[PDB]
Amino acid sequence: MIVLFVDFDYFYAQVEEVLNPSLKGKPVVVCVFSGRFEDSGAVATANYEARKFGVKAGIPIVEAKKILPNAVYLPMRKEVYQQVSSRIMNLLREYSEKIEIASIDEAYLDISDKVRDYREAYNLGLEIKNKILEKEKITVTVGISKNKVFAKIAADMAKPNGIKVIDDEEVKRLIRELDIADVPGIGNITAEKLKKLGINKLVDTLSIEFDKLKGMIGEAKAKYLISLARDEYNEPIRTRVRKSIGRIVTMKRNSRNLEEIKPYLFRAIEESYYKLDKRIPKAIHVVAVTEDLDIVSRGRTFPHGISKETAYSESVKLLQKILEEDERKIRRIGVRFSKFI
DNA sequence: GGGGGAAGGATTC
DNA sequence: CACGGAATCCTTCCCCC
Ligand SMILES: Nc1nc2c(ncn2[C@H]2C[C@H](O)[C@@H](COP(=O)(O)OP(=O)(O)OP(=O)(O)O)O2)c(=O)[nH]1
Ligand SMILES: [Ca+2]
Ligand SMILES: [Ca+2]
Ligand SMILES: [Ca+2]
Repeated sequence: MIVLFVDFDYFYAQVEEVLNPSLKGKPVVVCVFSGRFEDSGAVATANYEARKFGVKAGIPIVEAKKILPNAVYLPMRKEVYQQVSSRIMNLLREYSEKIEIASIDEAYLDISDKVRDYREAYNLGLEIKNKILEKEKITVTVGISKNKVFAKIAADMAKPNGIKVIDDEEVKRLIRELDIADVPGIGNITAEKLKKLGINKLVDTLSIEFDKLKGMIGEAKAKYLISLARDEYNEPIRTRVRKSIGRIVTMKRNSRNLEEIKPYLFRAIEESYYKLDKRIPKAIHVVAVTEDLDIVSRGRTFPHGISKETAYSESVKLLQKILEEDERKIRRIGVRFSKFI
């Protein structure tokens, strides 16, 4: 099977440039301001001219200002990036019908019935890249291989604005050279666990007894690594469906006062419903980020849909259940709706 | 012994 | 000093055949 993976370069920042080309060349950082003070918040992402100095997704906006005081700092405009993404995805949907939109800027295309041998795939790659650069003026990186995982790894090795192919032979070389940490799905928590098992390469997962790999990282992940090691990973590409909609917000100050948190929670609910489109959820979860960046949630499933009146009422009850079972102060509050009809 | 929810936590991207 | 949207997986409790 031949899988082509696409991943837009420094997406949010690159969109901000396209919309104001006068930004190209200068350091661009897209921020999410929490409003706890002037520049409280984090970096959603930044362009290469900024990333080369350490400014990247996840760090505090303040840290970023210490490093690049003169960089251009723009507030994150999610709705806009979302549309630019949709237009591109619609464009990809014309090079293949079997498409899986993994994230706001990732997509896997199954082009097995559109080509043969990696030569035409590469060409189909430059075709897509050129097309996207023409109609939306966005640069993307392409990855091509036998399955979704290897297609993604390929892209990573080819960024930025690149394209690469990992053939059935190149793959065999990766199973022994690739750090188990650079495999998708293996974050820091899992990378260290596999380290204590003497698993530094994908192939090394074949040495341990399955029963103790499972004991360390769970069955799912275990069978996952083993499959990629035996070159037996072959997950189908397919339309993924939104199964959850929600909204979280940060409060000016950490609180425990129910009447103090409510207005925030109610704002989360109001946006969540507008976002719901016209979907009827039967489950609702209240999510709170406590004072020490720890997450705690409480929810309920109903035998019928949830009107907005019911969401309001139940959310307050669920928040109360949280303050009563956790002594910590609340920093962030939000709601999540699921189990749509 | 075991299926399927539901709930709350844990990780990853 | 650190935001957010959402998917998947895990352990536990449960009701009960
Ligand atoms: N709000 C928020 N957005 C994030 C975060 N991490 C990534 N994103 C955004 C950044 C991009 O706009 C989009 C895709 O992220 P990627 O990991 O693919 O990196 P990016 O697109 O920045 O460029 P790259 O792949 O490194 O060339 O998702 C995050 O921590 N918070
Ligand atoms: Ca990207
Ligand atoms: Ca991406
Ligand atoms: Ca990693």
